[PDB]
Amino acid sequence: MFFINILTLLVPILIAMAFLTLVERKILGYMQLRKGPNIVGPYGILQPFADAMKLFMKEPMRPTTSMSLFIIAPTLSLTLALSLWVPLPMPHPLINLNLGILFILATSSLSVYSILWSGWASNSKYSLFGALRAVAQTISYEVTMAIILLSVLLMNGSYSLQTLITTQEHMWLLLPAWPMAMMWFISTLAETNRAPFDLTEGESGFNVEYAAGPFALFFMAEYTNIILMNALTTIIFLGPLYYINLPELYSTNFMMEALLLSSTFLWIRASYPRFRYDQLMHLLWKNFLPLTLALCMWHISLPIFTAGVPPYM
Amino acid sequence: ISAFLKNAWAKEPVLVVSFSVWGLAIIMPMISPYTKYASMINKATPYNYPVPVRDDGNMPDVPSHPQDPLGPSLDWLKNL
Amino acid sequence: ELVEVLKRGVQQVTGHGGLRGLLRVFFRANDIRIGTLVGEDKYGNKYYEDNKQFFGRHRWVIYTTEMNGKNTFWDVDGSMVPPEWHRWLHCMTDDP
Amino acid sequence: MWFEILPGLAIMGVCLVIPGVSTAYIHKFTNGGKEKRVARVQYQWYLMERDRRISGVNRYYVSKGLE
Amino acid sequence: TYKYVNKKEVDMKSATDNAARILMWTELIRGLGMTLSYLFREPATINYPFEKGPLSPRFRGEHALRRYPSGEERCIACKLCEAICPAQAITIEAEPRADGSRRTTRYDIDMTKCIYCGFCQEACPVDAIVEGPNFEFSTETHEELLYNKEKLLNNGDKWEAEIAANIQADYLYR
Amino acid sequence: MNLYTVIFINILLSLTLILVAFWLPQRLPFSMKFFLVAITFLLFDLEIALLLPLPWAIQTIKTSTMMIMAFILVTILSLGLAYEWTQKGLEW
Amino acid sequence: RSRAEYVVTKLDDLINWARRSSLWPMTFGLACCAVEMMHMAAPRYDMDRFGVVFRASPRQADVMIVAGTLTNKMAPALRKVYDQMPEPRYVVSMGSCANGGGYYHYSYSVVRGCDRIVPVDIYVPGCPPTAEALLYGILQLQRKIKREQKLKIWYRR
Amino acid sequence: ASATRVIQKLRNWASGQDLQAKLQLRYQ
Amino acid sequence: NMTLNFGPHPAAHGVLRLVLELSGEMVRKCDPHIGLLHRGTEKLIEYKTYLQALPYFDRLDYVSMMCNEQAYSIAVEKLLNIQPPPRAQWIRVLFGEITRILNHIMAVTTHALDIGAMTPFFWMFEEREKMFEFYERVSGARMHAAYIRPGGVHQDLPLGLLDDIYEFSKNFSLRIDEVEEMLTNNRIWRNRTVDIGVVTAEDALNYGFSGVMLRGSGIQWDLRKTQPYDVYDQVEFDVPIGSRGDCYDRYLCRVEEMRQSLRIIEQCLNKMPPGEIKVDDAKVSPPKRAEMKTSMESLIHHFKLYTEGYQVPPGATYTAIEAPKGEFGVYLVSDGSSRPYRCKIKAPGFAHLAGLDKMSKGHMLADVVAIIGTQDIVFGEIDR
Ligand SMILES: CCCCCCCCCCCCCCCCCC(=O)OC[C@H](COP(=O)(O)OCCN)OC(=O)CCCCCCCCCCCCCCCCC
Ligand SMILES: COC1=C(OC)C(=O)C(CC=C(C)C)=C(C)C1=O
Ligand code: SF4
Ligand code: SF4
Repeated sequence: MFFINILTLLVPILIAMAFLTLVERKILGYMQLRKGPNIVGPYGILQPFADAMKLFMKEPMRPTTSMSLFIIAPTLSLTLALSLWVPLPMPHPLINLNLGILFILATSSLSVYSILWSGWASNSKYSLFGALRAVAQTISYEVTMAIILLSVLLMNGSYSLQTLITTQEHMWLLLPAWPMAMMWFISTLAETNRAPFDLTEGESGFNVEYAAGPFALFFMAEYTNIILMNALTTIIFLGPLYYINLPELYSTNFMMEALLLSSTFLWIRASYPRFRYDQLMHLLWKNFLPLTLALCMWHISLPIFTAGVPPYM
Repeated sequence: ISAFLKNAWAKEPVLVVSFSVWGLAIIMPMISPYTKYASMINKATPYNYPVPVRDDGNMPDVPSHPQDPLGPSLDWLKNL
Repeated sequence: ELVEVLKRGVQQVTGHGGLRGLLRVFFRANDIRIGTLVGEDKYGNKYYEDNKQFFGRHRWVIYTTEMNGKNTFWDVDGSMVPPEWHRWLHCMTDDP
Repeated sequence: MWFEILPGLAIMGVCLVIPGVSTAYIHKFTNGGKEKRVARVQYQWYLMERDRRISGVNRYYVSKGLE
Repeated sequence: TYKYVNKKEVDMKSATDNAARILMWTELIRGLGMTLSYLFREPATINYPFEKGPLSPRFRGEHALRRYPSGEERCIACKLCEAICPAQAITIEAEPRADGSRRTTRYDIDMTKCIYCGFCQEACPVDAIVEGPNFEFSTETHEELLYNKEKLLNNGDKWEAEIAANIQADYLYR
Repeated sequence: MNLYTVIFINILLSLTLILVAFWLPQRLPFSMKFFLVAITFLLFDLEIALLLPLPWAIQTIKTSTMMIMAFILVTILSLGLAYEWTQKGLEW
Repeated sequence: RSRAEYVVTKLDDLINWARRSSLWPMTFGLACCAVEMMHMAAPRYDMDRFGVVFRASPRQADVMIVAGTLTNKMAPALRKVYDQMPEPRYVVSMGSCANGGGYYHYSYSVVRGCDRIVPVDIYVPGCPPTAEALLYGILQLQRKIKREQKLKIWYRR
Repeated sequence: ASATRVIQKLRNWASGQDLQAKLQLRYQ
Repeated sequence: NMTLNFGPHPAAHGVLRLVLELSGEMVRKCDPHIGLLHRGTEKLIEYKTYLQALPYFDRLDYVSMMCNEQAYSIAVEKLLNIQPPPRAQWIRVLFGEITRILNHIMAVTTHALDIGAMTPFFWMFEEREKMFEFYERVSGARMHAAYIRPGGVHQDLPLGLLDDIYEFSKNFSLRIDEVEEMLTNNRIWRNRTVDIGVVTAEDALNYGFSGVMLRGSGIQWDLRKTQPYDVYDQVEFDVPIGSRGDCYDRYLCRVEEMRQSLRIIEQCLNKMPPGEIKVDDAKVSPPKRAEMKTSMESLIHHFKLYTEGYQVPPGATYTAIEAPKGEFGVYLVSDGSSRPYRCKIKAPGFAHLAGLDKMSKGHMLADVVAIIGTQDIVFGEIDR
């Protein structure tokens, strides 16, 4: 069985990953007074499969550049992103890990390399610099991203994502800790290099030399991430109702909240101009990190003096 | 000084909030009707087996059924 | 309100003949809408105009298979429409 | 109109519920009709394995008062 | 008359108002509302093959040479269509046809050279060369774009009915 | 193991895709700010690592010392940040 | 059927459908015919609807639309970018200024056509070739690709 | 158009002004 | 400062070999390269007659298709000492303004696309589209019309255009308003635009900026109010002057002239006179086709005008209008011949680009992208 449970949890996500690009090229469209892709297939349903086939057939130019790295970078990007769905506790997780959120934080952190490796691998004075933008911002946003989670955990009692289903049986962790949700949402927007925070590759990064199959793999990775991070928002802060008798209403609402917050970063992209490179770091180190570190202390104090220290386990 | 706080609340409206929280977390613990409970509620939680002592005699330790009225109680935890 | 919206969608689907007929319109155009048939030209072509739709889409032509024996059912071409009916389609002249 | 963005979403949603319903029924079918026990601390494993050693060769098999 | 596009107390009410604008991103939410609003508007796109963007009678489009109803081609080779073409596109050489009349042996519009100004439409005294409505004449090979008298006369015969209607609508204006 | 099974499928799926890709279609270090940022990052990372045990340490019987310690760590690092914001630091 | 002929043609078609449905263009935007393309990308005549992406870099671009005069200084670049695209690549010349020389054909700084610097597959005519006309031209590239039969020639070679 | 009187109100509320008066669909 | 040869497909109108030396992400020096679109427009005109050189002007800066044509028109009319008929003047101001909107919709929305905001472009390109249709139904071409000729307009407006240039105008405002709710106060547009490329007032006059770029710095100069051309004198509009000149302020100015042009368009529709649209001197304007087909003097005048030309009296003039980008001027030296002798086109843009160096100093790569946008550089006018 376990193998079947690996197809499910992977394919299903890959098929959904494909349908996100479509729902991105149509929701951005209607917002901009245009139908979007509807001519290939019915209502554009076959559109994601079509360019996938075009991308794989076109020559992996491999310009030329250091090869191995040019092929480790996309493989790593898809591998880490699809891997991070292994522990997500949609209802029951697949591989329940006692230190689950540390797994998600660590696996995300590793993706910054793919950007670094791809940038060095293309032999471009200019592309090399582009990777720097992403690698620097990734680790930067990672610092507030991690502290925001540590505040959460201390009110959850453990690192296991499964505990939050029992923590959020009466109220979402948005009500409490909303100030961080916003700061988790903005950080989720940075770490998926989506719009407000997509200086990288705005013009000026690590796809510059990447075409056909390599382009696709990161590509796939980004979009799967786009979902995963949104899904982590939909478990950590928006806690879907859980009934032990019927486990799927948890997944049904997880489905609904994930799609809406995934819709939100699509909506954010069309709505906002891109921030400047330093404007972006100015936000995290000046605007958010002092807010996060202080609210981090408030979340070590809220438990103690409100005699609410969370139950381990 | 009012200005030092009225423009710093209009412009720079992050560090103000930031510091404010830093402090409020540095105060509530000191002054609260529950702070004491944390060290108790966590102290009470029984994780390691409670080994019983020999009854040499003249002791207030609950003998036999732990249900004996003697000993520690967590009714404070109950109805908390 | 939306129930009338749903009835309009049902009538559009039933409008293109049978299930197979709308599937044919569905695949080649990707748009389902019902309009009065202004004319059918001698090269196989069918033209419909709806006053309610906005200026860009109120006049549309549904192209027909083999208008000069070319297997045109899938490779639809703009030039297929005849010169007489070209101006009606482009709104050069209101008269059909 | 905006009606059309729904087709695509439907195929996303349907592909995000499968996983949650799937993982949560391939557990209740590969663990004898009962949620897969979660061994987080040594004691939960012990009772889990003690139970294995208790009967048959699988934990879900649960011997009762009639044993 | 001039106007100052951007030419410009601190009260808790004011400040608290301003701080909330920075802290909870109030104006950013305003922008999201605008795009959500259009998402609900009807899209303006047209099915391109099925529905065509409207072009009125003066649209210049593709060159054609007209003929008199009787069937005699209108051009009488005065060759001022060649004289006023800005791009040097039209090349005309003529000789008296056996009838004794004056006709063009070769009339070649190089469409790649032509910039579709529509002056030739203007200049012709008999109005033999007209800007025809068709704009869809994209060709696989460069040679096809060069047009001799036979292609233009054939183009004229195919689109004569609409060309006549278009000239009918706009001649009073000219 | 259970995890090992999933992960190797994960690498296999990606290696399969890259292969298909190839087989089917048959220097200025001006920004020491860049470096600076990155120095900060680990100092903050390392700090996180010190804060990471706080979920287990919450249940510590002491409590007073826990918070007294944790508050001191967060405050001293934040001051580190503060001094990053006093000189020409963090201003790239 | 299993005759390998019917096995192949079908496969080729699939390949053609994928490339022909999703053509990602890149617009050098020389001159003005670029404005008439931005109109295509715009709402009346949505290019995306057809699968054409609004923008793409050279690495990921299937078709290059040369809009505008290809002046002698820009001529070395055009080539570079044409040479920096994938193995299945195509060029749609747009504008009389790039089909041939256009008003500026006799100038000393204008290449008389881009097909002297890059092989051109569809020539879209008109000084500002109408956006509908470009769309017609992009659609004719789609019929050109549909007819291409690469694997059947492999099989019969 | 064809707002149905509820998509129109979401449109008006989100925009903050009446698009019904100045529509994107030109009509006769 | 490693030269990055940042440029061609970049974020410019196709051609900007903007070679730049950047210490990391800071720009030390910008040396823009030009001529990637030089095509010979100035030499070609010497070999063409006045009427066959009119189509070149539409191509010089084609976002602003017509406004450019008005500058040559005016210039050729001055040399002939002929002036258009009253209706033609209003037309030119009607389509002159419509064209300004078209340019500003281009400049503001294309500015945002480079910045990263993409929805404003699609919103306003639909409005643009609708305007093009005016051009087409008046000239025949969507852009590159050739409608404004040296002696007035070519053909009267179709019977019904004015009404539609009303419906549109009646609504366009809301469309500008929307863009606003998305960018004027975006918490982020301001940052990338505010205090970027500030140009002093004295420096703007010194480098010959002459456009919004001057107006944005607070210098009050609109050639349309200072030196009225056509009937822009009979209308009433407010120049949108700016202070704290920077990318954001000038932008606000361009959104404000979009607003003021709707005020000028309204009037033109309200007060356009009955009359002829071309001078009655068959000497300068071609005879009506009914007349050339029934009157001998008209054929002779039609034949000579189309084949040979105006035969402008010998002289030279520099006439400048207020094209949407800035001062567009034609210095047209002319011998008595029917074909010009010289026609230097002053391009608002040759001066603006030059300023890129003095504007983008100590700025990041993204800043350079913002500043090229705030100059509305159309390489056709710069390269000519
Ligand atoms: C006893 C009580 C104890 C607790 C006390 C709590 C006090 C009240 C809460 C205080 C903090 C509230 C706000 C916290 C988050 C915002 C922090 C912040 O200041 O944002 C940074 C930035 C500021 O904007 P800027 O003008 O650049 O900076 C001015 C100052 N330099 O803002 C930005 O640039 C934002 C850019 C966003 C780009 C994307 C926008 C997306 C918007 C839609 C999504 C919104 C979030 C949705 C979340 C869904 C659920 C997760
Ligand atoms: C504001 O400047 C720009 C143009 O002119 C409007 C372009 O045509 C182009 C070419 C791009 C397209 C889609 C024509 C670019 C990139 C650009 O930045
Ligand atoms: S002008 Fe009209 S008639 Fe005279 S030659 Fe040119 S085309 Fe023939
Ligand atoms: S063809 Fe006409 S439009 Fe295209 S570039 Fe040359 S001139 Fe400008």
